[PDB]
Amino acid sequence: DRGVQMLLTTVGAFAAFSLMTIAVGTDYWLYSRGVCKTEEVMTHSGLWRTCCLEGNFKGLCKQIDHFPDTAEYFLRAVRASSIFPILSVILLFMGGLCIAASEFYKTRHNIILSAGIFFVSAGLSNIIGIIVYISANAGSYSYGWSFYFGALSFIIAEMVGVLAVHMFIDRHKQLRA
Amino acid sequence: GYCVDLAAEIAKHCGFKYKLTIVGDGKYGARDADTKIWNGMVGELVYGKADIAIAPLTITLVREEVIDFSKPFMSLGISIMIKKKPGVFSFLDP
Amino acid sequence: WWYDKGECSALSLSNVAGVFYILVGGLGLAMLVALIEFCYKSRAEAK
Amino acid sequence: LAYEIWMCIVFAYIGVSVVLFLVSRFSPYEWNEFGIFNSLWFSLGAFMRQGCDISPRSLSGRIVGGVWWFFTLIIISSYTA
Amino acid sequence: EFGIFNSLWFSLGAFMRQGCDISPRSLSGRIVGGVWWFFTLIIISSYTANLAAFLTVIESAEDLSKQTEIAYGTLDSGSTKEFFRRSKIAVFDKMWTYMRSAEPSVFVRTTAEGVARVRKSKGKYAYLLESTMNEYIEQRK
Repeated sequence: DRGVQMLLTTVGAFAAFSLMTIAVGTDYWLYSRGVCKTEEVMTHSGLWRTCCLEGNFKGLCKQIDHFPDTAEYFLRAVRASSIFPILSVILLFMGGLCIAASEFYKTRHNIILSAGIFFVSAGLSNIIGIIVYISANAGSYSYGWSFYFGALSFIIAEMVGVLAVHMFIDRHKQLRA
Repeated sequence: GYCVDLAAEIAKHCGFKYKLTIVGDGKYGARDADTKIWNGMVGELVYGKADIAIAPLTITLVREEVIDFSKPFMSLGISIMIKKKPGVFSFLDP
Repeated sequence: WWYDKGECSALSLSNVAGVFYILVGGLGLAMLVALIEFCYKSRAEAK
Repeated sequence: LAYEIWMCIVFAYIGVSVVLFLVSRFSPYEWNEFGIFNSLWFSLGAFMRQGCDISPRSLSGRIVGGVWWFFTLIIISSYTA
Repeated sequence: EFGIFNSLWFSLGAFMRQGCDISPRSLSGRIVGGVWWFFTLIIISSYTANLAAFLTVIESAEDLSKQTEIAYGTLDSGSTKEFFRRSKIAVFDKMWTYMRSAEPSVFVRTTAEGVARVRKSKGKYAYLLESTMNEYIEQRK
């Protein structure tokens, strides 16, 4: 059906933006036995702050030090600066603006394609982010609800992109008709 | 340490008394043929800054020419000391 | 004084990360090539 | 293969399918039997080293297909080895 | 039919063992296709078989002269230094020249200094010293 598609794409964009933003913000990405603010104890680590739980001083959070071959330095940099998750959030934001601006300037029917490209690219950025995060960590543990929020943001973003391109195709089909 | 124990038995065998002293220069020793100066343990003993060396001091030709060593109490040899991950594109290695 | 001082299978993502990097990079190059062709065709329209 | 590799294989499958669909159907000047459903089928089949029944014909689609082919070769060879 | 673009696609697809959408129909085309198929079989089988090993992964005085990236030193006025200075063996004389010419002075001023300089050079600095100290160090953290 139609008209619902615009609402579904709008809702999805907001959901993806919120999920990815929360994920980048929160710190329940990894449950590991690390060292709290400076023994061993479970530590909910995130993109920026590793924090202590179930400890003599649980609740103490410390900025993660991402440095103690050039490839190792470059990966450590790309992971220290969560450039890929952040780029994902920025792209999702730009996509949201494009979807919103669709209601205005509706005659162009060419900004909605931009929205789709932004959403799909956000997804690709999310994937690279997950790959670098996992790789860096590798150089027992578990993943927390933040990591899975990031993943869900990727899935919803890709679906929203597909819907956007679908409606761009429909608009040009109507125009050519 | 090991030489502190040895020096204890060196004093026992000699009967004399000893005061354990370190070398400030912190070197086993050698001589500058230009300054005619001795460094470290040999510098200390050649100059009289001490009188005896029950320590990990090494006998060698240059220092014997200017000071008196004892009978070697252990042998040694020169040796070398050194500092004791999949590539991104390791999939091309086969 | 010498011996008594004695004091001395699955595949990980790190092994195959390069292939993931290449995949995503390729997807990007493809999207770029497509958009460039689309823009060229848009301008090509005989005004 | 480790749990993470499986998770990222699924994510990449979705991504490759979406990009193949976008790159093949977005241009109005093309209006390719590569809708989203067909794109997902092409990708799944390529990963399982089975037949295709359709192959991208455009330059961009072929780029996507080539990289998915290379990815599949390395990952499945590694699974078997 | 096989134009240059379609022919590049046919070949790439054959190498990645990912099947085809077209295949040569003429005698000459089929000869070319056959040899490319055989080449692909031998090379891909060999890649997979050797990917059955690459699956995740200097110790002499001659080796030391061989390695010039590593800079190696001895105690500045030490029996190792004096043995290098007054040497008559070729290898030790070459090492004495390298010590005297490896600038800045590879020499340290205490044995523990040379040890820590090696332990703080990531294998870009080496120490030439008596065997007893090495045996004690290698046996101790």
